[PDB]
Amino acid sequence: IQKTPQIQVYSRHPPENGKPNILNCYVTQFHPPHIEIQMLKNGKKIPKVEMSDMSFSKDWSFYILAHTEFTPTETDTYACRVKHDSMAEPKTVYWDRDM
Amino acid sequence: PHSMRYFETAVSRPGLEEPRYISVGYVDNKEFVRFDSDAENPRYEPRAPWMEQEGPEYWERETQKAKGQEQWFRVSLRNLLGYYNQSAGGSHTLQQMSGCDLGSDWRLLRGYLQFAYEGRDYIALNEDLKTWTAADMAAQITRRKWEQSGAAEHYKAYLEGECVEWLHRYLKNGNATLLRTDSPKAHVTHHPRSKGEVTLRCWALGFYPADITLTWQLNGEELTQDMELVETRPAGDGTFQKWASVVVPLGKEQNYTCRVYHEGLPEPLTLRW
Amino acid sequence: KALYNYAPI
Repeated sequence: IQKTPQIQVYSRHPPENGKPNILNCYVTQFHPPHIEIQMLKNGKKIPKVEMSDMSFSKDWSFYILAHTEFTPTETDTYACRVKHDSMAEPKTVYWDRDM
Repeated sequence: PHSMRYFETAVSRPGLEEPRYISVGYVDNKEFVRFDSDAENPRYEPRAPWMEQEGPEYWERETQKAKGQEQWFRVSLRNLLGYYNQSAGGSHTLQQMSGCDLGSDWRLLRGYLQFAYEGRDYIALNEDLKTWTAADMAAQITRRKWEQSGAAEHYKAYLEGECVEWLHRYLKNGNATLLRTDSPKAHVTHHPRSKGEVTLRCWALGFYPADITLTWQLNGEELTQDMELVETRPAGDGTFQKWASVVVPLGKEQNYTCRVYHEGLPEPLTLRW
Repeated sequence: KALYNYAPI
């Protein structure tokens, strides 16, 4: 009875090392609406992450947009880790700047 | 062309006491009000600047409608447990979508009123606003009950009356905010690759509303099979982003063109590397 | 304008 979440991690503006930006973790297509979304810098949980309010699409499925301030570098990896009943394990997806 | 929607939800959870009820209203697909039972002083709150025009008498009434719906969902959730012979100790969801569609003549184009349980279609009002559609054997009890009560006439009245009339009122009140469409700004990026191949990624940025189509062409005809794309995604600022890519022989890249179809555009965009 | 429902499910 559960739909499994689709995830995209991407910045708001074109990424540029050293210049401040925002990082989005856009989680869609899930059910039930209870979920845990974390955003990570180099493996560690990013402390102050913003979370849009529970919304659902016309197909009945739920989506959420999570975002945080960040300044990308050549070397620091960012990632989004989602935890949800449709998944035995949490899913991590890493930020690719070319996507 | 215009619309209004209220997207209502109630969820129960194991052990807890009362379901959580959230309602969200949309005009032309943008959020404009919200109610949430978890809040400290549960109320319908404005959710765009243009709605702050509305006085106290408006919020009070809308707020009591929400509390009423909360109670409606509460009972419904309970009955549904029974209908599906679900025991205690699980999590359940009941959702509703309702509203109306107007053509550019501002006349009622279509009414909507549908319900889902556990994210699956449960019952819906047909387009005629007179007859009901319900697949599940468990839903038939509701559909018979509703067929014999004139539930459809009640909902028909709302959708043809207040929905329309009040959407009218809202549209006048927020002309400067809700008449906009941001056009996409597009560009093609180059990603070298294995086997004398490259990836051509066609970007579209800062556009609203979200619907958009990106197509690649090999000097004429489209490329449906070989293409890669992402689901359209919010930028966080109210605009949207999408790309689409294809794999291409190095050097032989200029005979690929990317086309961007967005509303709000004078004509489709055409770009290469 | 919020809808109000008729009979419960």
